[PDB]
Amino acid sequence: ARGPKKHLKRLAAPHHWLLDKLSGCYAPRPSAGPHKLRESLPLIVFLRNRLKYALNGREVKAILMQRHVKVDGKVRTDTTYPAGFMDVITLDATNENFRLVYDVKGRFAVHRITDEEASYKLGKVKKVQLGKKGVPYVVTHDGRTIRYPDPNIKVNDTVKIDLASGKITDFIKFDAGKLVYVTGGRNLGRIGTIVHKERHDGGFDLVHIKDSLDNTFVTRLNNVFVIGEQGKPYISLPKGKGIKLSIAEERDRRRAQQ
Amino acid sequence: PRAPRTYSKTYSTPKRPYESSRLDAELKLAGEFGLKNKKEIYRISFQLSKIRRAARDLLTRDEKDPKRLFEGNALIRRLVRVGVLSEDKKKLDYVLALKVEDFLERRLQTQVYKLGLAKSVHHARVLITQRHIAVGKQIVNIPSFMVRLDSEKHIDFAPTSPFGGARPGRVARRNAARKAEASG
RNA sequence: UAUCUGGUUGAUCCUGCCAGUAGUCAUAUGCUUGUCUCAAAGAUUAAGCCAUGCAUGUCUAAGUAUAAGCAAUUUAUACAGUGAAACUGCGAAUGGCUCAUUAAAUCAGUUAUCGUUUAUUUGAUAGUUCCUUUACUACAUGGUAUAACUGUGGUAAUUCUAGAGCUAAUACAUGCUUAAAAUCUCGACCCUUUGGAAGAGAUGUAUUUAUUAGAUAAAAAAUCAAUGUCUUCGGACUCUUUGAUGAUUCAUAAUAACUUUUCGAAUCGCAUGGCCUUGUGCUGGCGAUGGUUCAUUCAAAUUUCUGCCCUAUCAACUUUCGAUGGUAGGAUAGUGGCCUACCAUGGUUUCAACGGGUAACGGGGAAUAAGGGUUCGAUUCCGGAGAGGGAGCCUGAGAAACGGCUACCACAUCCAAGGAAGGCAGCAGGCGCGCAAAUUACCCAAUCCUAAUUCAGGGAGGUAGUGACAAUAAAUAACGAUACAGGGCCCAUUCGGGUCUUGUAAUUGGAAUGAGUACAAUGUAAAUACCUUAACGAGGAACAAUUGGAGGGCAAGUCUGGUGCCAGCAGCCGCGGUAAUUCCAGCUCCAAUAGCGUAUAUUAAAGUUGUUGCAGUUAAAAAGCUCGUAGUUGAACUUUGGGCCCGGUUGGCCGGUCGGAUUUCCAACGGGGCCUUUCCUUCUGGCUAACCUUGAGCUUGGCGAACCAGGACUUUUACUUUGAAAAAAUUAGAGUGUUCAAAGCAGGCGUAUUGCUCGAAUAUAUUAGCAUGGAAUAAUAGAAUAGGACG
RNA sequence: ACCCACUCGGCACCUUACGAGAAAUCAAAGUCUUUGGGUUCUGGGGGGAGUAUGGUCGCAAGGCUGAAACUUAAAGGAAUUG
RNA sequence: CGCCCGUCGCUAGUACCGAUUGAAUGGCUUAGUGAGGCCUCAGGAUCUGCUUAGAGAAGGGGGCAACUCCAUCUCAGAGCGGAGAAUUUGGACAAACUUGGUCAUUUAGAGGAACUAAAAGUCGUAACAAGGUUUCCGUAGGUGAACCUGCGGAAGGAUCAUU
RNA sequence: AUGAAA
RNA sequence: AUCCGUAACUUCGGGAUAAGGAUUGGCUCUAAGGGUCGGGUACGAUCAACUUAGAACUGGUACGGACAAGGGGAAUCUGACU
Repeated sequence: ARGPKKHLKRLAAPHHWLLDKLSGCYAPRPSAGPHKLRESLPLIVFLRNRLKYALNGREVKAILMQRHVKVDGKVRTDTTYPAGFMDVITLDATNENFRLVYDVKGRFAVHRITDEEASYKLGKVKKVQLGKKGVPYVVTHDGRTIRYPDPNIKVNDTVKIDLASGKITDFIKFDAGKLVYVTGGRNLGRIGTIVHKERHDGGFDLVHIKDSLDNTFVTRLNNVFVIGEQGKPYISLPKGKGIKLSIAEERDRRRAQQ
Repeated sequence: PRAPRTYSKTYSTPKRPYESSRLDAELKLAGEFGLKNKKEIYRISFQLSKIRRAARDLLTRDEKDPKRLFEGNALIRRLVRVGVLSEDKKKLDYVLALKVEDFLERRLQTQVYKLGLAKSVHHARVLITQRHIAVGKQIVNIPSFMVRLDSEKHIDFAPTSPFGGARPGRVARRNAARKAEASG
């Protein structure tokens, strides 16, 4: 329509934000950023509909403007900034550090963690290229573009970063038999320990993946997210660890935790 | 632009209107359970028909069909929680068989009459709508309740109305003022 | 919840239709209407015309402020506080409204950009700017207005504007200031000739062109054009380095130039910090702004396969002057007939082209159903189109903008007649159109958006009003005793009681709150409403429930009066011609109930559209008969067989758990593998594998896929299985006490001070597209005057 | 040329009624609600109407294709008794 | 004494033909005129930088007397340039209008010929029985009307039957 | 040869 | 004159130059279209004609420049025609 969009209704906003179909017929549009539109969590929906630390966007703007908040080691004083996958946020108040990861129910969880677990993150390499003047570089899944990494670091690998700079703490390559995390599809939030893969040269590299209950499935190689090696995750993981039990098994779980 | 509020009925009219058998049976039911509306009767029959369709198209399925297991167990759970069904009949065939009479006796008005706070189901109706009642610690003025049996244990008259004390009555104060004026 | 009924006959069976019947977020209307909650609403006829008034403006600490504006700096002599107007920068291309257009077009799924732009954000990113490069030039920094304002003013009118005088910049036009090496040229000079050379210009970024590199199946030999490395000048010759890609003239690097010359900070707020070579020397922080390139993100435009309603009373269509292709060029941001020059003459078609029509925008979806299905879908979400019809274009990253300009066309307004300004299919509202459709209201409190920005604005939006469109709940009345009539039981002492019945009642009494009034608080931006509860508020005359109908289908009068085939009723049948069970009234009675009917459209019914699943002798219907193209359909056969093992599911002993779970399990059930003439691609490899490899009972060495890169033959499909993916809302459905319910997605639990805590599942997702195990079924070419395979 | 028996193909026939059909009736008018061998053509209540128009063929007569408006609850088939 | 056909006559409706070179509406459109912007050839009001440019003669510095050095208000004059509107050639884009053609959608109409409907209209009595000439099909002719006649065909015939 | 309407 | 387009009606032959529109000069060029002679037991040389098409440049948009040289359409009556 004659130019960029600026508005966003509810019911075009994604499902997993869990925004309610009442309460005004307009929704918070994620302004552009280092993450996409849909696999992103605005800070407004975060603060206003995950913690209830505020009730209204006016209050949230007060918060963002008084700068209790900071992402990537930076204040990021916008009410609708994309808090994407894996991302880190640090709050002086309560001295908390929340991390933005997924749950198996297909939602952005709220992973309470410490300042060092915030001070490092994870990032999937999106691609690698050679910039001008012969500077090899790569770019991640969070719009971060980084220069002079190891040549051993290639595509589909994952990096662990300092968060005071965009430099590397370490890296993990992609190969058969490594612990991963899923981003896309019915498997949103699974953790399923690569068992093998398949090429289909021409499009849609596919991967057969199963979690420790033997339970297997198949996913796209650009929807997966490698988090390190089998056993140790490089971070702390949320309730469930990407399992997707049955409706009845979860019913029994909660009925035990009545 | 505001997404429109869903609405959907809770009843269904008779396919064929004038069947004397149908009319007399449902009149018996209305005149015993203290009802005003074939609307209400159709409504309860419609709920029963929905659950019965579910029962049919579930027992169509094999055993250990996890859909059958989950949904049938939840159906059992709500039926025992509401009390139309027993605490020992979970085999789904009693569910095929259950009755509008069962629903009606689990309603509040005739329950009130059985408990004896009415002297007539119609007396229960007028007491309900005049708020001389509360099933828990909050007043209710609706006959159609489908009690959950915790209410049954917790029944009492309205605390904030006579027959549970706390006030003599509107016309009670009226009569008292009348006799005060007479003595004056 | 896979249902039928009445009606052609004197009657019967049938076809066959009609009517009845049920429903509709399908509309209109009628009669009526007390309440709580939610809420649609000028689409249909006119995308018809529109008065009036709003609907997009906008600043911080931080671009420019002497407002001859206002407080006071007194920490500040330049201000340094605030601050209209104005310059500037952003945005005004989103929203919102309607559905006129449009029938391979949009659109939906599905691909690509190895064929492109992309403000903004976000991550990274400008030692190279003195150009006779030595005076050609401030870099503790350079030049120019101009607005606002002062005032002169001019028109009847305009967001009309001139004239003269100021002044500012992140507005304009300009502008130097930091390394080191390294090759080319020259080339002084020596001159050598094996040939050695000081000194000088260049090189950042960006554009344009040309060129090179950007890789790499395998091992040795003969030399030299001249040995080239260093020399035993016998020749040892190795050393070599290049990423990604499915795949590129890719990324990227360098030579040689091009540029009318691109970027390389003259910007701004705070805080003021350190060295002394004691100089306003030198260095220093947290920021905002902008800035070249690359990537990213929100986008955008093109694009692959598949798919669209009715029409043959439309069969040929397209190409003059682009139709199909190709070459070269132009344009584009980019490919490309997008356009041109030239050239070949092709391209689509009964597998329905082309043309016409459409009360056609499409889809997500809605009603309705056993299945199959039929119908609708402007209409809250997605994509498209439009701003009265058309055309054009400026600004801009982004428009073919219309709440922006230019014109024409039809409309229409103000004129102090010279001229001037507009396009409600935005919110309200009005005219007209009609069967058919709300207030010229309040608020930004929320949901969001926008700006310089927390602070302002927003008829987007929320709120309230009209509102019987549709949905949820549910009042209008009840209870004791007193005159009758019962049913069991006891007495069976008669027909006495009847204890108790359950009703019948010109019986009577209470208590009993609601509707409406509320004082109030609460509600909400303020409210008005809901809930709360005071105070006031019933015995029916009270506070008064209607709408249809009583012959049938179809439940409900053999009641009264009136009427007399008249008046009138009735969907169908039929009633009425002086005893009307139908008409008009009274009474009574049944149906549904704050709703009920009526008219029209549509689904079920309807196996009266029939793929499932119709009929064709006579009920309508077999072409007069034959040939025949496309089309649909088309005989049988080519691998069976057995053995051998293997391990999974189901039970089945033992339950060795007190109705859970295990073993040898006999058996079945489907699955994997070997052989039976059954190669069921092999060459290079490394794993050499499973290793014949065995060291004394755990040792040193088997045949490449079981990991993988490739070379390789991979004749074609349909089919079928599985998976990724298919935007939400919706639908079905989990849980959930909105007081139930429709709803919604919340809620629940505390030691109620620290607080704790499950949730917001799951399913469905057609064809088509990708991968996908199979190889039955259907065809499908194969080597026959063998250009035949292994060779 | 006859007779007998058999055979393939033809015009048909007698009887049954398993089967079918609404019935008459039928060796297919069967093997169809226990609904599917293959294909073509036609009908969707009665009339209007095989009318009107437009094409098209024919010298013409006329033919092939071929609606609608409007109207209507019946027309019609087969059998029974009268 | 059943049912029933058609003409003719009255009343009402619906559609058809129809002179009218009929009328409108909309779309496509040859040709012609062709605005308006945009691009390109020029244009040149206007403003404006540089380069000199000589002098009417002030000021001071120096032969201190004519005379000499530079600045100066001045004005031509000259080029060296920058931007530059009005206007302007040509081009592609192309609204609107005129005129025809054409495609569909509605529509007026003297009159004519039909159809349908309508409690009791006239003329006959064609049909149903052998319907009183067995009926019907096609074709041709005829006449007030149903209808008759000829040629061939059928049984839905009044016959399933002559060894 | 015909035989009114319900 | 060239190009474009062309109704009803029809005896299917016509109507039809239907109607109705556009263009046309000069100068400089370009393309094609021919005749005859030529090869050891694809092609060259050489000669002269008019046509048709197209493109630049030009002009006080003029140009079949004088002469020459159809007005048409829809219908009636009537005779068929020459």
